[PDB]
Amino acid sequence: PLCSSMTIKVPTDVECTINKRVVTVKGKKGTLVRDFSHAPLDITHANDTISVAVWFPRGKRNALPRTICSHIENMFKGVTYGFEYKMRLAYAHFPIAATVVDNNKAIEIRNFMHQIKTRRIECLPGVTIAMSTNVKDELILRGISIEDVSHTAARIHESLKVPNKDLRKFLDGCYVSSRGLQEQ
Amino acid sequence: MEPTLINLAREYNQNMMICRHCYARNPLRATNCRRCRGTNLRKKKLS
Amino acid sequence: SYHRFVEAGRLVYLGDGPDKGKLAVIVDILSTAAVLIDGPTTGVKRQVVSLRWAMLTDQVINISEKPTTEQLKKEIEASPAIDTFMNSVWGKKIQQQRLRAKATFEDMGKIAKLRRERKMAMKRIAMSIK
Amino acid sequence: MQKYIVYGRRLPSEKFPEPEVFRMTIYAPNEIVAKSRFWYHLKSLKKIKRTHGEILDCQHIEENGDFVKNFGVLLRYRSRVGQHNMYREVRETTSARAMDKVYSEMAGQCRARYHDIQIINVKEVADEDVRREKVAMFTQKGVRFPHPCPYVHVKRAARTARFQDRAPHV
Amino acid sequence: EEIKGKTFLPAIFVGYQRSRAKQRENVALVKVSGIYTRAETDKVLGRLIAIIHSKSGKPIFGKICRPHGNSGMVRARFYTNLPGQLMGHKVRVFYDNI
Amino acid sequence: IVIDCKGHILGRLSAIVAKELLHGHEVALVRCEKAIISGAFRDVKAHYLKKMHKRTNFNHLRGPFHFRAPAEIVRRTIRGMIPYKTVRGSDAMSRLRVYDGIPPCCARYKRVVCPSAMAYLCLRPERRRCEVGRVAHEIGWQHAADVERYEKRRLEECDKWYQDKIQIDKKIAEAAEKDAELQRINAELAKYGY
Amino acid sequence: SHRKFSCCRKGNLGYLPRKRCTRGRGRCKTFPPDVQGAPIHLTAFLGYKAGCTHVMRFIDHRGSNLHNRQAIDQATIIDAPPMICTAIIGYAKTPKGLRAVTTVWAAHIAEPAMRRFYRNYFHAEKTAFSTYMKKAADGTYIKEQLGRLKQHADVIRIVAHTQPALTPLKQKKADIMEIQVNGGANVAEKVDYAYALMEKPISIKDVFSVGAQIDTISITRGRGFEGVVTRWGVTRLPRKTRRGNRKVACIGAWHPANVQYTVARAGQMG
RNA sequence: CGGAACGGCGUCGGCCGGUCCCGACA
RNA sequence: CUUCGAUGUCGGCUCUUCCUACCGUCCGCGCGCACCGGCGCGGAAGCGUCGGAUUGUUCACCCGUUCAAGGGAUCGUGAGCU
RNA sequence: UCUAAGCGCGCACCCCGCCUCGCGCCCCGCCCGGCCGCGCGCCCCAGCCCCGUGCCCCGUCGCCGAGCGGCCCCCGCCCGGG
Repeated sequence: PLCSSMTIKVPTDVECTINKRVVTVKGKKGTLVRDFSHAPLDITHANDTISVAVWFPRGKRNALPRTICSHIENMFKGVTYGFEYKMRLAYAHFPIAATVVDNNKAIEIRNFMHQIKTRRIECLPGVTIAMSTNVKDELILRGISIEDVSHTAARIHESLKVPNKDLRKFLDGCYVSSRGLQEQ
Repeated sequence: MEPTLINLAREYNQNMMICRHCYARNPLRATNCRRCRGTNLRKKKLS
Repeated sequence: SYHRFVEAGRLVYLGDGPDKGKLAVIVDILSTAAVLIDGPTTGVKRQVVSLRWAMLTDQVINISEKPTTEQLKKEIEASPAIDTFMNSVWGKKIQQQRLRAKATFEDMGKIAKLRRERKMAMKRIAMSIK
Repeated sequence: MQKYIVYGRRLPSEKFPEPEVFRMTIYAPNEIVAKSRFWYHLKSLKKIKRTHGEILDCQHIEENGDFVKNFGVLLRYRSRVGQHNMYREVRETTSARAMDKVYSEMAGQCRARYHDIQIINVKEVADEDVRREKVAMFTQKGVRFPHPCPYVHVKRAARTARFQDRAPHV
Repeated sequence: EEIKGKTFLPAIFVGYQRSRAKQRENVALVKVSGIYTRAETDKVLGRLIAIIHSKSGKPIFGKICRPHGNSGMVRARFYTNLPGQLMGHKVRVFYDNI
Repeated sequence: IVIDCKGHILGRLSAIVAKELLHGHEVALVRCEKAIISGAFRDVKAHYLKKMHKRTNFNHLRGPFHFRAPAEIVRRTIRGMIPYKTVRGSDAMSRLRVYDGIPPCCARYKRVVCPSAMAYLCLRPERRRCEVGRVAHEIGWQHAADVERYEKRRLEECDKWYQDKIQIDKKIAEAAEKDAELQRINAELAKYGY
Repeated sequence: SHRKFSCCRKGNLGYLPRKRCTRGRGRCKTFPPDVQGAPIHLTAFLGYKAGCTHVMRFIDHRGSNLHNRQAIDQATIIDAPPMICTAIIGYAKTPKGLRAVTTVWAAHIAEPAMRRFYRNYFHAEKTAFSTYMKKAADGTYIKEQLGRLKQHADVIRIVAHTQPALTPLKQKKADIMEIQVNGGANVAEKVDYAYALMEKPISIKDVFSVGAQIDTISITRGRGFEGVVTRWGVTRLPRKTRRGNRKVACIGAWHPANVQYTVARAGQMG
């Protein structure tokens, strides 16, 4: 009899169709479909509001509905505006040098602590990197969906890792900062 | 040496918590470290 | 869970238990684990059955609060669902099941012979149309 | 299992010319088990053992099975560490089946067999005062939930001998 | 042969009735197909069942006596106890009485 | 009898198959690289890699041989439940034929799926189950891609075949107005019900 | 007790068993990767070994001890008899590894190649290929069979007869070594390269470019049943030893009561 | 999952308690 | 408890396998972690863990080295030796 | 909020390739014959799409032909030199 529901309302601009557990979401920036067949959810849509409606909630089943309605909201927010998870390269004595390579889909970062090897980051499908004139050494990662662009960010901070020496003194590295939704 | 950037970087690095049993970094406000399940043992170190 | 939900008045087929085959209206939801059933028409005396035994049938009959027996009979008679379930294909298989129930050894001999005749004919129709 | 009511008296002596009839209601599978429970309680509460008393009568009562009622049971139990007090609420048509549910839940989850539980009190409470949340949901006017295990409708497994031409659809 | 004109319902001789230690060859277990309940093994109780002895070319018959189990298996004995090579072959409950 | 082992728990199905081989029915399991072994993959792999570690220390050849490919895994599983040493068992194990995918004889045999042993039904959702294929390319079967190349092919051809069969099958019952009609009243609806 | 001081198990175990090689001569077993779209080239060739030299060469190796300094290195000369394509073999990627489809021989098999089929040539029937030669040589059976290989088999190989007469070897019986067209743009292109080469001489200069690195596979030289001291490299036991110094002292511990696969013992050393 | 002293916002329950529709400094 | 109608009995040599409660290397975190060092964990048995003086030595010591962890296998290993 | 779903990464370890052996197996050559069987949609369970069937007769009267699959048959030394 128990059920966990977090009714989320589709914005007027966005359009969503839920077939099985797969949802196709379209708006302005593009179309993103996510497969949600990893969990039990009566993801009935209807009205102007999607419903997640899990059934017979045991301990884990209470969490799934809210997560899959917050996630479905990230799909709606991304298609209207896009998440611009920007990052700022921070350097000390040796300045970090960044180049956008494959027509804004790739980055090459060098001179991290004068390390001869040049690090290479390829952007995941649906994201683009852009160097920014707005701030010194700011890189803007702009993407249609949060999972695709945020995960690009996870690779960049990880690729630039100081091998040894205490991290508190040796803080050199790129780090994600603003997570705001603006640029595609 | 950088200013606002070394503050953000400190948040990523210096700011966190370390449980003695797990010997692992944990969220700032977490009641229990994921690895050392449930322990309250905690601490961080600074410059 | 998009259709056929356990609720008040859903006509159900008790798959397992001393009542096997009988179709009765659900009267009260005792618990999620077990639900009260009572079919005056199909002679299923009211008893609490585990929900596992009940096999939900789409037909749902309108019921008054806690009908007990006297009210249920009039409700069952008034509702067209009891006849309608039999009319649908599961209902007709349910009826085919009723015929297969009274099996006699000698009858099986008559049935197997007829079954062979259908199979041989099926190859013959298959031979006829290429 | 059968909700017997047991009346008993201590054997009459000169000093206590008449004992007082003491009555208890014991839920037990068979009357012979029931009488053992009626005495064990009267041994602990009123210091009268079976040899020193005569069970005046044992009476089986059968409740009405036609309507569902919300039964709250107060049941003392023994865990490996020791004795505890508990209130378990179940919904069942007859007080014997509510007792059955309590003795399969407190024996299934709290691992105490019938012999270790002294039923402090069984009562049928109305919907407004029901305390445990599980009896609270199905107390509603219309409780619509999907079938819990439509999967278990595959009992046809033995009949098909696991040789069905195609996989079944739930 | 004596019985080449009885249609029959199939059955498989699974094994001798045998405890994990002792074995009794005086009885044989036939799992008659089409039977899934012990109560329904009564409809076949007492009927002639024949095995096609590979070596003889001749059928060794035998009769059903009592239900052997809840699943539906039935106990039956034959004119001479089956050799053991015949185990797993096909045994037929003759649909016709004779 | 040919079984589409897709979706059947290697364990549940193997029990049901050993009994029919002992009943002399000769069963062949096809699509046995699609059995789901219950449990997480990072765990159902560990217990198998343990069973590939156990090997005689005087000479690895004399001791247990471990079969990496999925077809010989579902045979080795069903072997434990067959008295393979005894001659009854030796014939039974021989009767079983295991085919990954449906490569030759099984490509046309009628296919029966067991409902009792079916994993989708047998386990509660959230149990976590791994296809024998994911374990197979992890312990060491190198032809998983070399099986995808035959399996993809068969389905593509089968789909055109099914479209063709639809027409011939429709024509089958258009002519079912003959003796098939008489035997049906006489049996199917004679209260025989079959 | 235990091993006390720690050493190593002498002798790579991958090469076990150390036995007389059953295969007649070196066998490819693995062929270079296909890399579709590469220059269309043949992967292998067969030669016969000859005496060693002492060539002197100049090393232009940046950051090296001998950079820009004359040095001498040792090379082994191999006679390369020019081979002739005698047939095209197809292989289909299959669930069981590689299964072959429609091997086609040439219209005329070469005379040294014919000798291979018979144990003795003069005192033999010489009937092999009698039906095939009549069957082909009209250039029709060859074309259709080659078409089957192209349609149903991805991997294509050239059976090649090598000529033993050109070299001093008294073999006199052609040996057949499979070569694989690799880098063909699509399955069709590889077969057409082979057909042009059907019954045609290929010399090593065509197969291997100068200055490339190549792999040498051969049945190695042997010395007969050898003692453990050379067969496995075990240290000689102290001079004063009854029953002889040259032998492993203990072939197993008591509890693993058998001889272990790795334990060193006498074997064919070659 | 031979086996403890200790731990476990792992999961289902219970006991003894305080808050809060004067809705949990506004 | 088992062996007295006898399981050859310390160590060294020699040879193989294992064990992990990891000494160096491999891995990610912690420090009283600037660096270099050092240290504290968790995963990990792949590899290396030597040459010598004295004593039968199991040890123990000392010298030197690419700095040198422990163990088991009938105190592994005598129709292998000494 | 590092995990519950989902997802990125990640050990001189592990597994595999490469490498040593290879039971069997295969395509051609010689030869070109004998023999047995008759049976195909797929995908999905919280859309399960109208379900919860079907087979239930391998002699029981089925075996022609084809089409599909299987099975079987082969194929010396002696003697010299290395």
